[PDB]
Amino acid sequence: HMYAIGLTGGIGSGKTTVADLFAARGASLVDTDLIAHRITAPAGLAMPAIEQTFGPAFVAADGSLDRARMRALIFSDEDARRRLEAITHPLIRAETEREARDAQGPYVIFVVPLLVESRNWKARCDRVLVVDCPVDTQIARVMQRNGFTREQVEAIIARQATREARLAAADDVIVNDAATPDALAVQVDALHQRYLAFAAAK
Amino acid sequence: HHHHHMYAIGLTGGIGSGKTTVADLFAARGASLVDTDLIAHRITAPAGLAMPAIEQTFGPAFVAADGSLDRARMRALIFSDEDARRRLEAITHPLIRAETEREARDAQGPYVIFVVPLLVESRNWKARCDRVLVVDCPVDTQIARVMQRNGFTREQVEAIIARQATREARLAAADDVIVNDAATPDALAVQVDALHQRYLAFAAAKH
Ligand SMILES: Nc1ncnc2c1ncn2[C@@H]1O[C@H](COP(=O)(O)OP(=O)(O)O)[C@@H](O)[C@H]1O
Ligand SMILES: Nc1ncnc2c1ncn2[C@@H]1O[C@H](COP(=O)(O)OP(=O)(O)O)[C@@H](O)[C@H]1O
Repeated sequence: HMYAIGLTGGIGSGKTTVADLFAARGASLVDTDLIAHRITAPAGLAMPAIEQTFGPAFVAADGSLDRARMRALIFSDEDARRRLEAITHPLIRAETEREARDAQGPYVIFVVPLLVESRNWKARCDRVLVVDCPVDTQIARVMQRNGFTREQVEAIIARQATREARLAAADDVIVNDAATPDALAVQVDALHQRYLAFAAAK
Repeated sequence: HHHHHMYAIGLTGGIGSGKTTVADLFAARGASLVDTDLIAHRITAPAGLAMPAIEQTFGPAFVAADGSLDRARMRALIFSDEDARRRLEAITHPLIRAETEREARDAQGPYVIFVVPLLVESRNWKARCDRVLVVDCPVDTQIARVMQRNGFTREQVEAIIARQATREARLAAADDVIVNDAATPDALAVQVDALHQRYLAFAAAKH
């Protein structure tokens, strides 16, 4: 068993920021969001199924997913959300095992936005690391980064687990609410070490 | 590595109905076959993509000495414990779904046939296919064939048949049907020739 850490956290909480720090220290990163984008890019592994299931309406002229039109439809119709996720999730799952098999570091970190929401991911990981922060900080950061409105972010936040549920399912926690990310490194240093020890013991 | 608007046929049918037999005929005519059972075997063979998860979730008890799945011990346990069924299938099904897409992407033929035993029993497969082809036959013929070709008793086959969709349900979900109930498979080719042609047209009209 390659030692596996699930890194999760709500939208805008800091998963990417924390993940990078662990990568700089030699952890092997498998970002399920990068995979989700590539499998729906031009020539992506998920596109045949998506065209078939949704129609050429949702395939843009470059072959990729029309992320806009879809962005709307799965918000509008949560029968459609489940229909898309039923295509993408198994593929993401699969690409994850495949990247994990090839990973060269002493342990792996799977960056998984909807980790605790899913039964399968908790079982797949040796530990869960939650990057936590207040909901209003999530909102401000995601408005700033992606240009959305409150309502748009609030809508994603509502489709995700509460802070309390996330914190309850954690083995490890990094509260990322400082004005600045410079102090995160101290926390990541210590977790890295503990992770090396965990892995070595298994 | 590519091909826009790949045409896909789901080939299904109950145990012993003739999926393999019909599939082979289509392959001989240049259809690209993706057998989801071969994939299920491969991902649980030695070095298979599913084995880490299976050892982790179930223990080395169910990993045979060559690294593969102890298909026997498991065969029992998922029948014995339908909490275990769901736990194994949750590992294997997504990986099967994924390998299917990957084999379909690389397929060289004018259309692809997915051989999927439990096709209509699943919402996702119907939507994934342009058409469903059911290979149909009477239950007693399924039973005789599976007794002959795997050695089982009536009871054993009847037990699998009970876990699968009824004929009526399968026929209701079909676009195409081949009734495979003759003493012999020689006459199937005539039906496959015609379907092959109709499939070339369907695929062409999608391009
Ligand atoms: N501690 C922090 N102080 C200020 N900005 C931060 C901090 N942590 C993250 N950010 C920024 O806010 C956003 C948080 O997003 P990110 O790290 O991508 O989180 P996630 O990947 O969970 O959505 C990014 O634009 C990032 O640069
Ligand atoms: N029309 C037929 N006449 C005689 N034997 C048949 C006929 N169709 C299939 N068989 C045999 O009966 C069994 C049916 O199996 P197969 O085509 O593998 O169905 P499936 O793949 O659905 O089990 C096989 O042993 C096959 O050789």
